[PDB]
Amino acid sequence: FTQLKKNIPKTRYNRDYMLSMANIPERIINVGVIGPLHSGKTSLMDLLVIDSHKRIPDMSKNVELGWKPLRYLDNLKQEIDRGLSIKLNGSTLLCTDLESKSRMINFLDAPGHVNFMDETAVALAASDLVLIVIDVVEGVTFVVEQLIKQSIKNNVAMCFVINKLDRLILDLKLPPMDAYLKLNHIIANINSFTKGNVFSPIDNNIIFASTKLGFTFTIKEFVSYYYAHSIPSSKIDDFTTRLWGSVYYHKGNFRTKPFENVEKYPTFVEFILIPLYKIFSYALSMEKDKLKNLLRSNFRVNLSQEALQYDPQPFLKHVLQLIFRQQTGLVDAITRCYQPFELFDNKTAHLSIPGKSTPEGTLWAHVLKTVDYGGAEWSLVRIYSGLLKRGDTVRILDTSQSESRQKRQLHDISDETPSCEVEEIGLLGGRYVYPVHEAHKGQIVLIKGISSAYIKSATLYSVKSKEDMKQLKFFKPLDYITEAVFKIVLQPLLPRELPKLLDALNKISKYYPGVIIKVEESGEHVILGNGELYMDCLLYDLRASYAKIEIKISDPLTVFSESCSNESFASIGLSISVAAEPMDSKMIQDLSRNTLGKGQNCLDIDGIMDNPRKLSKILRTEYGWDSLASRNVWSFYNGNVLINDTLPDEISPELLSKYKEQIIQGFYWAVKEGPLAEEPIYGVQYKLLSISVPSDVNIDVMKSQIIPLMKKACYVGLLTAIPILLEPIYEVDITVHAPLLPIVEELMKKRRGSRIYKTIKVAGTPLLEVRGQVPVIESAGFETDLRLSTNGLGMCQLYFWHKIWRKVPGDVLDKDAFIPKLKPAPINSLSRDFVMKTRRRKGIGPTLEKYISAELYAQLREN
Amino acid sequence: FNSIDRVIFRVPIRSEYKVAFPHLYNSRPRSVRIPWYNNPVSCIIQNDEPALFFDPSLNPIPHFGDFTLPEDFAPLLAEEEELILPNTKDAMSLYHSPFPFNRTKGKMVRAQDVALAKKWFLQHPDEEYPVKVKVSYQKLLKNYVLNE
Ligand SMILES: Nc1nc2c(ncn2[C@@H]2O[C@H](COP(=O)(O)OP(=O)(O)OP(=O)(O)O)[C@@H](O)[C@H]2O)c(=O)[nH]1
Ligand SMILES: [Mg+2]
Repeated sequence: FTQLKKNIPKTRYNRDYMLSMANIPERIINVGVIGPLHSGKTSLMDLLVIDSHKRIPDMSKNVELGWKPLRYLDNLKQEIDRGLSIKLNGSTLLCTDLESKSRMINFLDAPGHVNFMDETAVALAASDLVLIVIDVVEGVTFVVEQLIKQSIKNNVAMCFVINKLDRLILDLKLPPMDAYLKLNHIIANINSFTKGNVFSPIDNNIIFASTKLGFTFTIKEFVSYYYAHSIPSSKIDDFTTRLWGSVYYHKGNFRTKPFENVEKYPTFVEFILIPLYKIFSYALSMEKDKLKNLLRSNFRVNLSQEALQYDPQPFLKHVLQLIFRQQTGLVDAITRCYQPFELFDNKTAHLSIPGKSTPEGTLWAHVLKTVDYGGAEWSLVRIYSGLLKRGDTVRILDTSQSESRQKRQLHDISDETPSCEVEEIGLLGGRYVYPVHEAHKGQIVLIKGISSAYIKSATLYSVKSKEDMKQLKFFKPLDYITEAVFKIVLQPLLPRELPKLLDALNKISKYYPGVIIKVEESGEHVILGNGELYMDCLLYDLRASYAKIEIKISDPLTVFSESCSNESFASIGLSISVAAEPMDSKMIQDLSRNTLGKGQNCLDIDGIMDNPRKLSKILRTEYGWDSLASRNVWSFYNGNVLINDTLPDEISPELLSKYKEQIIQGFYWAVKEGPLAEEPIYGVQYKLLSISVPSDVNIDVMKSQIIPLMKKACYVGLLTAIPILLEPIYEVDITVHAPLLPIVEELMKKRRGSRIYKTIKVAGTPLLEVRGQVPVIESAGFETDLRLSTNGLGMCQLYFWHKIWRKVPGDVLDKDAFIPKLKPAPINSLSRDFVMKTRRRKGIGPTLEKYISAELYAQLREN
Repeated sequence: FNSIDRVIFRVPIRSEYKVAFPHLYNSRPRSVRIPWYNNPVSCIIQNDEPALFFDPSLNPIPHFGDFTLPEDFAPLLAEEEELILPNTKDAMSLYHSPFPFNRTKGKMVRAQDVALAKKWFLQHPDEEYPVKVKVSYQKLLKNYVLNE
């Protein structure tokens, strides 16, 4: 039965042919389109969607002429009003390379705004190859710099599309020689970050494009169209490779240096660029009579009669679309630049655990994201093993439990608790979803029945045999590139409707993977996002869709981290003693990067306890730890280490071993909720000095007391030091015209603790690129200040994927802190203000007195 | 209610922050339009001195026969010598113009057509393109000192 499928547009190719491709796992390619804000990826998918489909209903307006893009992938009302991708969308398309071999290639269009980095992280987790779209003008900025690193950081192949080529010809009006220099500088910077892999146009690594004017090409594609039939079939491969670099052509020869008396134009500018420049120039500026002949003589392009009436820009997008034909050079770059053998085995190991391939009968899938279509909840799922049949009851495990279930699996080597039924299977089409009966290995599809057994992501599988169940692996929960630092607390206007808000908050926790939503034990609910746009978008969803109630929210806030700045005093039923000191500055950064050590002598944090020999070696060699301390490390947690500095002839290491697991558990509770205002502890080195071993008790109750006491013990160690409050710092990437730099600096001074770091001149453009950092609490309305202050000639974005925690100025134990009741607190009071106010929301100043007996507290005050 | 004892005051939420981020910045009324976030920083050079040329406003760009083909082989449009026709500059300026002046029913652009257009938005400095380039710098560099 057709049902609602009668409305989806037909594809030029038969979709059943496309589905047949999935029968061969080697014939599917998962490609994700990522890049900075407003680079062209949503408009890039337009081309592919258009080239794949016969006619688009509800179109025929200015889009047909190209005056306004067909935002086929950006369909949410909030996406249409704001003019940017907000949530990950995609489209499954049958595409053919220049060698006539066809593949089913699953496109995922990721948002470019920094706030939606959690979305591209889902794309990276799903894609085999990523298409990085960059704006020629801005070039290789920080956002693409981290996207290159993050792609290499995951195990996804990469091919670069360098978009908005129209800007050089029309906006900047650069000459072709200087234009090529810009294109080469961009590629130059790309290779500086791609480590060994060399990206170049002649390697089918790099695609040129002007998605607004409807064309994307590669050198291979270009020669295939208008030069291949002019040279011997054998020489074609050698000819393309000479179309880049310091290679010059004259009357049939190629020499590295320029010919003496002819214009010293390299091959690329002579055979590609100047053709482009002058099909741009002639289309806008030449008589249609002479022009129609040139297109027919040089490009075998026939101009329809209606075309000569077109307005200039529609005329331009028309002729260019006639020349460059269906992006086939792009699909060639994708299929050529993959080689799955090396990557797939590596990618699966990083997304889960290293191990043997799953049995071919067992079903295994990565359900990446929860998204709602037509109201109902769906699930973006990519298959790794087995065959997904509709109605096959399948076992879903939230990726949170994956860490616990995997160790419990290895324990069982020395029935599943959640399961449900998959109701529907769909393919992405952007504006539609195509119903499908089965999903094969390597497909990424939409699933409906499974969204009620996980929150953010899960691991799908089917038991199959009893003995294969001892083999399978669980997907690690995704690593959303940025941490949630924007804190907004909200309560419903009418308290009776709070359950309605609660059910809507659960939906956002599923729909916005980057968000961290929790309720404090005292009362109100907190929303943790990354940036203003993230928050303003989820609130609308919360307010105008999922709850439909009046909501009251606070001013922008943050999550703080509390730590010490000194070593502290020893200090001290039973009792135990620990002292805390600030962690090494270099070590804090490395742990923020999830790596310990440097220079190919490092261990990934996930298996750091698992490899004790190398841990001791790296700690002593790379960081300078002494011999005894290196071996004695017990645990790592959120930038803090718990080392064992007890003496062997005070507590037997045998007795300490049995209680060690509880000691770690107490260390965990303390770092989660610090003393001053219950914030997570960051960058602190907890030395376990000594513990008491009273006998004449049962161990199971003794083991219960060590955890709470070790929790309290850690609190005195941090309070006996110089306890400080740490606040996150947003980094800011400002692209602004060069003479407009003053207004950037003044606006920067008005924000506290905000300074300009590196300032790079963007080559070939008047605009400058400035990297800076701003405190998150003082970041409110800064982007909107800068845009209006600069009338749009300036622009910035704020990210937090680097994890910067600075000290909040002033002392934090200082009770005598003047904090105005109506105006912002002065600098020296920020620590005390921020901790007391944060505490008031949590409940109930903070002192050591409550944790030390009054007599011992008195003896220390005298000494 | 969240008392003054709970809220952390650090920066005043300007009125422009409410037309930009309605739902986040306590706009409240449900009937407020969510606006276009922004547009990529445009750098349209109408250099005004003839071929294309590197504008001095722009930062510099860092850098700067065993195999043979037929002697008559040539690039795709080598037959046409001039990259730039006499009316290319005007056609490009017309290309960046707004809804009325940017459209022609296929007819060739004329230097008179841009002359009337250039005079038109020069006489209305409220919109279009007269603020752009040097004019914006003069307006924005002073208007910030005057406001603060
Ligand atoms: N000159 C030029 N402008 C383009 C081109 N492609 C897109 N634009 C413009 O830039 C805007 C960006 O379009 P999108 O394709 O939605 O960009 P995007 O990367 O998907 O946006 P985000 O995903 O939010 O980063 C569009 O509104 C166009 O006006 C291009 O190829 N050349
Ligand atoms: Mg978009």
